[PDB]
Amino acid sequence: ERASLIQKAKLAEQAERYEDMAAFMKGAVEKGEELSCEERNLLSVAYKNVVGGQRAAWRVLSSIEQKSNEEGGPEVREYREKVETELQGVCDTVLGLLDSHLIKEAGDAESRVFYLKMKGDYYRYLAEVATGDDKKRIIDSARSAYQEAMDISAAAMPPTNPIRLGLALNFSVFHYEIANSPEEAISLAKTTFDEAMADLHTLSEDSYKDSTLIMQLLRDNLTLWT
Amino acid sequence: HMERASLIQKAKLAEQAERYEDMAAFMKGAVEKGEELSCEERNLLSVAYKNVVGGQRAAWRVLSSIEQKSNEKGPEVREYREKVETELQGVCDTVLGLLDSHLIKEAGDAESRVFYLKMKGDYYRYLAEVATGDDKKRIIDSARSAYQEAMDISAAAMPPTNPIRLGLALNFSVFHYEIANSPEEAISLAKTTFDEAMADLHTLSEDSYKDSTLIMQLLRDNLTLWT
Amino acid sequence: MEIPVPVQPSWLRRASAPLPGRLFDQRFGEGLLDPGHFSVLLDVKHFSPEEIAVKVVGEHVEVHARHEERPDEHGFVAREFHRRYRLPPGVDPAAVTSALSPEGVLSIQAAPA
Amino acid sequence: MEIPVPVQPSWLRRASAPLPGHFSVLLDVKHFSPEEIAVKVVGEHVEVHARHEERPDEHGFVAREFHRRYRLPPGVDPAAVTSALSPEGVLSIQAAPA
Ligand code: NI
Repeated sequence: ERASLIQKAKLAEQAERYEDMAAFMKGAVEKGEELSCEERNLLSVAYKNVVGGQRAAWRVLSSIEQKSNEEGGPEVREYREKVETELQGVCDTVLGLLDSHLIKEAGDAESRVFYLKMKGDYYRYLAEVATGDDKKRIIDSARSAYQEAMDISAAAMPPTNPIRLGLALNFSVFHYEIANSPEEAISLAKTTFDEAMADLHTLSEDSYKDSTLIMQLLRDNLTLWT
Repeated sequence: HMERASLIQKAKLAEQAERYEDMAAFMKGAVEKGEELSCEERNLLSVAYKNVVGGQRAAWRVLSSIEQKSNEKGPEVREYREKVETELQGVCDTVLGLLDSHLIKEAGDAESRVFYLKMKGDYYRYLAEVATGDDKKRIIDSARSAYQEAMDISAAAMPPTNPIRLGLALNFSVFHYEIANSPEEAISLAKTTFDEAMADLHTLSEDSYKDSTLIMQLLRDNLTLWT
Repeated sequence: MEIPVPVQPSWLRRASAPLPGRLFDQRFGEGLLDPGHFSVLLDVKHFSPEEIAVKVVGEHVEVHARHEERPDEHGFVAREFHRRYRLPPGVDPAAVTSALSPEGVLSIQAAPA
Repeated sequence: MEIPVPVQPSWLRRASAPLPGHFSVLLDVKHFSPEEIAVKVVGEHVEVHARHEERPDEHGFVAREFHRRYRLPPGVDPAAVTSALSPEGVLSIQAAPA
C-alpha cells in the first residue's frame, strides 16, 4: 500500500498535481514507516507547492483589500477569509503529520532538523495570516521549532550543509517578517553566510550547488534588509 | 440580483489571485441566477473553465505519455490517469450542463449564440481527446454538430474578420485534424477562413483588427504544421 | 559633472528555503530560458547589488562592477569590469535609473526627455 | 504531385483558440588576447591573471579583469604545468601525471 502511494506521489509530481501528491504522501506517512531522504523531499515538495500557491493567492487578495480602503467591496474580505481558511487547514494537516508521525527523538540529525524546520515553516505560514493572541501562540511555536532545529544543526551539521543553510535562512525570515526583530534577522543571515564561504571547499558537487544557491538568497535578503 | 453581483466580483478577484477553480465556481453560481451574461461576464466564464480544463488536459497528456512509453506495466499510471481523466470529464460535463440548461438560447445576438455554441463544441472536443469506444463516436458527433451550428450562424451573421468567427473556424479545423482525422477538411477550412480574412481587414476597427490579425497568424501556423 | 545612479533590486518580497553561459562577464539577451531615451541590459551574474556602481559622467553612463577574491567550483576568483555607454542628447542625466533583477540582469533606463 | 510530405517545423505546436597525480582545467577567456593572459604556479596553486585595458565593443567601452586560482594536487610537478590558448578562445592548463 505504502509503495503504491509513493509511486502515485511521484506520478502526481510529474503531472504537477501537488494537491494529489500531498494526499498520497500523507497516506504513505500514515502507514507508519520512517521516510527516506527521497520520500521526505516528496512530502516537502508536495505541501510546499500546495501552501505556496495558497500564500501567493492570499497576498494578491490582501493587497487588493488594503488598497480598496482608498477610493470608496466586502467580497474581497469574505473571499480572503475563505482562502485563509484553506491555507490554515493545509498547515494544520502538515503540523498534525509532523507531530503524530515524523517528529521523533531518534535518529539522524539531518532528518530531525528537516522535520523541525518544516514545523517552524508551517507555523510561520500560519503566523503570516494570524491576528490576535492566536498569532502570539503561533509565533512562539514557530520560534521553538526553529530554535530546537538550530541547536541540533550547529552541533551536528557542517555550516555548508543545505538543510542547515535553508533553516538559518527561514529563521532569519521569521525574525525579520514575523517576530519584527530586524537586527536578529540580519545578524543570523550574516553569521550563516560568513560561516559558509570558509567551508565551501569541503563540499562535494551535490552539496556545493545547494549551499552556493542558499548563500545567494541570504545575501539577497541582507541587501534588502540593511 | 445582489447575490449575482457579488459572485461576479468574487470571480474577478479569483482571476486576479489566479484561483481558476474558485473563479469557475463563482461564475457557475452567477450563471445559475438566471440572467444572461454580458460580453465581459461570458469572457470571465470562458477564462475560468478554460484554465481549469487546460490544466487537467495538460496533466493527462504527461500521464498518458508515461503510460504509453511504459508499454514499450505498473498499475499506478493507469489508475491515476483514470482518476484525472474522471476530474476532466466532470468539468466538461459541468460546462456542457450550464450551456444546455442556461446559456444556449435561440434568442438573441448571433455573437452570444456563436460564442456558446463554440464553447459547446470545445468541451465536447476535450471529452473526445480522452474518450474511447462508442462513447467517443457520440462525443465526436456532438462536437461536430455544435461547431457546425455555430459556423452556419457566423457565416450568415458575422463578418469574416470577426474574432469569434475566426476563433471558431480555428477550433473546428483543429477538431477536423485532431479528432475527426480529416486533415484535408482541416486544411481547407483553415485556408478559406484565412483567405476570407485579409480581404476584409480594412473594414475592422482597432479593437476587432488586433483580434483577427492574431487569430489569422494561428490559422497560418497550423497550416504550416499540417501541410 | 557627475551624478550617482542607485542600483535598486527589482524584486521586493524576500526569499525563503527553495525546493531542492561560461565563466565570462557580460553583454545582452532577448530573454531568459531612436527618441530621447536610454535603455541597456547587462549580465552582471557574478556581482551582488553592493558590488555594482552606476554613474552618469558627462555624455556617458558608466558601470563599475568589482568583487574581491571569493571561492568557486575550481579555486579562488576576483573579477572587475568597467563599461561605458553614450547618453543621447535629449536625455536628462537626473532621469537615469538602474535596477537589478533576481536573474542577475542589470537594466539602466532613462525615460524620454 | 503524388503524395506531399508535410514541412512541419520545430518552431511550432498545434495552435488552439486564444485565451480572451595530474591537473587539467579549461577556461573561457574570449575577451582576452594571449598577451593579456598570465598563467603562474604560486606554491600549491595555479594562478590565472587576465586583464585588458579600455576597448570599444557592441554597446560602448569596456575594461575587464579576472583572477582565478586552482589548487595544484600533491603529486603534480609545477615544472610539468603547460598552458595553451585555442583559436576559439579556450585556455587549457594541463599537467601530465607525476
Ligand atoms: Ni581568444
